[PDB]
Amino acid sequence: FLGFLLGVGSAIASGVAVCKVLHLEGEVNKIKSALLSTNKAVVSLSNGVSVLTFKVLDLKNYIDKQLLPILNKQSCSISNIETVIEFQQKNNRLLEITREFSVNAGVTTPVSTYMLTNSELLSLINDMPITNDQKKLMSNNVQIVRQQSYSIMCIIKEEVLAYVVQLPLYGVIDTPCWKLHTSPLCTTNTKEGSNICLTRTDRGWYCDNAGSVSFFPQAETCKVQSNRVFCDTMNSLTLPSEVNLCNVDIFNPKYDCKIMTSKTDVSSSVITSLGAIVSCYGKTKCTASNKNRGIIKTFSNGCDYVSNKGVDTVSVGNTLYYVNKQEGKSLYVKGEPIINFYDPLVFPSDEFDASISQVNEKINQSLAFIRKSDELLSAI
Amino acid sequence: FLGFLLGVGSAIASGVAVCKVLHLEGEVNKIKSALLSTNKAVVSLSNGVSVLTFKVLDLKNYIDKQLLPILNKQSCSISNIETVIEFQQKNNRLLEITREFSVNAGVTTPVSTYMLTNSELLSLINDMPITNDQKKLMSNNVQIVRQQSYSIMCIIKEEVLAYVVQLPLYGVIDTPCWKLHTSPLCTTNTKEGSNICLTRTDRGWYCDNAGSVSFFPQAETCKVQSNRVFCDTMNSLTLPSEVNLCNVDIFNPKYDCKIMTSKTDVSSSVITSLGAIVSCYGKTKCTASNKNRGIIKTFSNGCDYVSNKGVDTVSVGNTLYYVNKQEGKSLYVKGEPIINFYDPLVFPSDEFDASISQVNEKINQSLAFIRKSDELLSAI
Amino acid sequence: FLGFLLGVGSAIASGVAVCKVLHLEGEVNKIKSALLSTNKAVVSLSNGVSVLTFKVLDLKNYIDKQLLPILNKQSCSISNIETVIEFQQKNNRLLEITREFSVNAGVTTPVSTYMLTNSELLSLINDMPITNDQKKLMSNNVQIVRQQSYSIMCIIKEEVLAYVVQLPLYGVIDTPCWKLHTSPLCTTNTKEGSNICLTRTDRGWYCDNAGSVSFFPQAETCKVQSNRVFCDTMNSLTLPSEVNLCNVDIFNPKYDCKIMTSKTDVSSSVITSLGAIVSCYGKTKCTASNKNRGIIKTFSNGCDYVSNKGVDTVSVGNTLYYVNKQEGKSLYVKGEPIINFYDPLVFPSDEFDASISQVNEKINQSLAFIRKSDELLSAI
Amino acid sequence: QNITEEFYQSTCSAVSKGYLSALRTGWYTSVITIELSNIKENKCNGTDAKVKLIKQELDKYKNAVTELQLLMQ
Amino acid sequence: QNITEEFYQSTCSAVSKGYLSALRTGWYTSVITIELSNIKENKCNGTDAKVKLIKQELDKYKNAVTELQLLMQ
Amino acid sequence: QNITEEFYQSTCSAVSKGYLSALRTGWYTSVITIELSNIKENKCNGTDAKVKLIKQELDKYKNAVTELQLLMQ
Repeated sequence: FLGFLLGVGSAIASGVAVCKVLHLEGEVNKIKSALLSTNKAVVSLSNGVSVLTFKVLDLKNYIDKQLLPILNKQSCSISNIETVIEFQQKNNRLLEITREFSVNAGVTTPVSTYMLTNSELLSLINDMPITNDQKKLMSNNVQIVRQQSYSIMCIIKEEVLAYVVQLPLYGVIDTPCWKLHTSPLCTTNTKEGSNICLTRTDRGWYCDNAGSVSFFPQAETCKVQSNRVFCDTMNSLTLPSEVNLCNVDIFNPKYDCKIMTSKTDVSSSVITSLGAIVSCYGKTKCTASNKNRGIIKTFSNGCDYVSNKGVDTVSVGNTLYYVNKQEGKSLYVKGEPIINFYDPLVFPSDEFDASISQVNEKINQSLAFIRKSDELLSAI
Repeated sequence: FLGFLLGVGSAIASGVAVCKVLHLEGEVNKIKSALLSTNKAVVSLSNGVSVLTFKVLDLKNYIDKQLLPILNKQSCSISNIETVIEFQQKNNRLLEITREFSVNAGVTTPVSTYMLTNSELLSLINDMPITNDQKKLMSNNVQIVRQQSYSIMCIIKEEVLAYVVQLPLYGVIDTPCWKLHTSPLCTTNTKEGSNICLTRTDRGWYCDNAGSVSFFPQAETCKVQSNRVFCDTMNSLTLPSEVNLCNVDIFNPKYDCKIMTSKTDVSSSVITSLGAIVSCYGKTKCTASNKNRGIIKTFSNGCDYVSNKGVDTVSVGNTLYYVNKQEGKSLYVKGEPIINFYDPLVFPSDEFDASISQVNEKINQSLAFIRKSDELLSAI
Repeated sequence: FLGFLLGVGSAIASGVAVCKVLHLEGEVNKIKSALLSTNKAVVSLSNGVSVLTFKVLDLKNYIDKQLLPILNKQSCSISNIETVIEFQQKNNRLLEITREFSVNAGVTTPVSTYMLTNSELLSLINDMPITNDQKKLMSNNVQIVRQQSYSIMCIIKEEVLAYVVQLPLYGVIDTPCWKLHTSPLCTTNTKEGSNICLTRTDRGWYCDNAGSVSFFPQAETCKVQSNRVFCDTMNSLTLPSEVNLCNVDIFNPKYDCKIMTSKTDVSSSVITSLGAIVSCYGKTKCTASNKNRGIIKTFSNGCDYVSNKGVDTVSVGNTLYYVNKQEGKSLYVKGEPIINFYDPLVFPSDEFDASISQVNEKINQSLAFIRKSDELLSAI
Repeated sequence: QNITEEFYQSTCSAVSKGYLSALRTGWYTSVITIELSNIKENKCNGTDAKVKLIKQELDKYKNAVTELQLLMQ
Repeated sequence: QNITEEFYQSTCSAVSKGYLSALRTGWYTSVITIELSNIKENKCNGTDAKVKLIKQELDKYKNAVTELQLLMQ
Repeated sequence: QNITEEFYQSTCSAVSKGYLSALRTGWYTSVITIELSNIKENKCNGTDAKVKLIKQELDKYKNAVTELQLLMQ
């Protein structure tokens, strides 16, 4: 819900910064000269930046050993063995790199095996100035590393083809993470249109980071490995530790919990990590069922929950939801729905970016200017 | 507009549930043992789930007939005929499946021909426990079926490579569907900033489903085949049949029609199935033209419509819109724009999630506390 | 922010219109007959539309010179030279076109080299009825042209495979463009929750177009070539020239500047073209640093800015932002933050689609009904 | 096919009728298996032709298995 | 190129000037045709070389036509 | 792994605990180079085999360099 509160960065600003330096007159020469025999060289550029240069494919030295001896002398002549094959496999990589840069206009994501092989990728991870815990994290999740990587095409100055591979740096590892799932909470009273709703906007991924909490409003930006959550700090907000207090106590004085108010009492379901939240309102048929034995629970009007233990599917109206079968322990924390504490006669029914105290302030302002005006006319 | 009201499911929860079972110690053996000679076997797993197992590519039995007789004895020796080709075409499928799972981190969508061939796909459709009408629908629209499908990589336990293909189940077929197109309706009076707007938020796809109506707020989630609408129930809301009454009568007592109010009188166009809705406001040049003869109609300030008959293009300001050339019959239903019925002096100008009665209630509350306070000061 | 105000078109309406005509009984014949020897022919269809037809790959005439002489007579016999290769390269294009149309259900974007080669693409640009400036723009940015292009599969009537390539028409070229970057502006006073925010919603790309200004609310829809901005008019609004006055004077009488009000004083950063906007609020650690020497500036509470000159990175909380290293000249225009001019006691705290005058009108309405009611009770 | 449309001047809206449903209500899961062969690193000093093409494809096979194994669990 | 920028302290906003337009205003449609050959299922018992590579490519050709025909209309 | 969950009836919300972080905080840039050869348009009238396959791959090489050069700067 709160994705609009995020800032706006430039994902490839670091990569393009290296490309812009490589465009200089003598910068291309320094790269080519250092990689004379060695395939890995840390070239220090004219501006002062230290970059690890890699020579992945040598087509020039391969052509120089199959063009110069061949061409000679009067006319081209025949080739022996499986040596020619070596050219088909080497050229294929270049063709695939070209196809990728052509369709993606010089910037590709994820980074393919043709752009950087597993052997070349694992070599860079080992040569990176990072901790042993980070190295093992990247080595075991190469596909995620590739997904969070960028490849920017810089120069085609002759006799060399250069492109910058922007690799992720995981500065935060093994810190506790938690996902917050929220669904609308409405009153159940029978007359249609007389009902008031409340929804916690603060849903998404939350991770403990340097005395603070990194909040990811768009849970789609994060990737779950069944235990490890792969996120990008670019799509996050830095919130104080007190944000977690909202789960145990929404009316806490330490942190002002974010809410959304409406009158739209529409039925829906939020599929959680270990179950399903069911928001049943109106004439909707909300049900929980086991595939082997059919319907096992029929939900009444309001907001309820079912664990993934014994429940395979959840049906809300004409929508069938398959529940996540991840093994874990669920707990139903019983408590009076807050929406019952608010008077519908004096309630802010159209708030998109509000909080638990902002609503109280809006009610206090309404309640006072209702009673004071009532006592004013009472003296007639 | 109303996509935020939707619930949140787990698209691959059903597929991963099958993957998690296959990870068990004796589960891999049951799969391999049942597919001894047969390429199709309904294997019942340890938990109790009945799944149709398919042996699409046999590389082991192919290698066992070109490695064991070959290798022997002293050293490897030569191969005859086009038989080797058979290996190049068989291995190519595996390489493509690997490339797909590598870039997409084990979960691919749409399902490619390498992942599941047309012959294998059509075989599954015929073996599926579904109606003959559903079978013909899938067989004639394989590309859409593939687009609505998922392929999840589960295990690489030795001597077998297993992956779950999540295929769509079309439980609702041949029921009437309709698309609602809405555009802002503002007052036309001359002074800038004095104008009030009204827009129906309820736009999107609507389909008759089990005594109710399945509403798709994001029309992008649906695919049109020029007659058949391919939708996903996950991206829908279950609304009562009375929702269609809003089109013929917005002030109907049966259903409370959803609206959005603003003061932003910005010009735009909504390209419909058989024409174009034109919302012309301010100093904008809104026009309808036939490519062969130029400008055929100049729109005046307000909300108007043009049929696809004789109109190829619609221009709103600096934006040129090509009108859909689908053959059909259009009808202009004449009626006084509602926005004229509301008094701009007492009108809720900033509502995002409101309704036709919520606005009336907001006006009634304003109008009463204006007249009662006026009569209070009138007795001075 | 203002992307919801945009209209809704049909991107492939022009392409499908040509496909629908080609489905006619004698329309396929006219195409095939005109391309008897020539590979380029402007075929005028039955309805009256003039379309440039291209014969890119001739597989029929190639098969007719390697099937008919071969097959004869008793049985198939052997092939000489590299001629067979010619078939492998020709058939590969068809297989790639098929793979593309299969996964993308007949509509592909971007247009690949297999769908239309660089030689074929540059030929169409030269034959297009457009200016020499437009021709050079397309020829130098083929990858962007391909990205803004569509390929729609129409017919497979026998002996020919026809598909429409929808190419962009750049009617507006070399006109001045500017990108507006906005970030929240909140009060800095110490007590938490007592602070009020203001944000300009009008952010995005702005380009001078035919006496008006084309506004692109979603800056993602535009592509920057380091000097040239590639945009699509479909994702734009036609605003008067006076919109730029908001940058120099927000309270200008000519144009009513669009704003958003809240109480959410959350810290974030907006990475601009030549620097970074930093919105620092609360207990957040906002800093600007040079990679070589570390921390160079520590931001105080409020809204500040840093130039890309000497600043490589910007850190807001747990989020690190790499600043764009594009060479240019920045200017800090000193001025009192407007938010200080508003009284927090009487301020609209929940506005999503408001303006600078709408807020003033809301304050004037509040301020008057506060003072008049105060004087009413003062006569007790 | 009989696609029809109605525009409403009073509400600035249009309804396009005459369409047929095909909504995805559920899912159909099926295990798709490919039988692989674990091969020893043995060699031959051949050959003039054919086997050199077969070894390249066998090395591509090993590379495909390596990437699939790298995908973890 | 002369890209310039101005930050406004009063409104917490920045304007990046010095850019040139290239807006897509319309479209250019062109019919792209590929001439295909309908072939009979005839066979030969050959061959040592070349024709076996040509038949595989001819079977790949038929598979491509089948998928394109499956795309309906 | 020890994934746990708590549902709150009072607020219609659920918290899934027991997860571990792996947040991308920064970037690691590395220049990846491929050494290319500029070749003259020379020809041979051969050959029975092999060189005809090598020239096709050399023409595909030139086409790849052309597309990369077309990408401008």
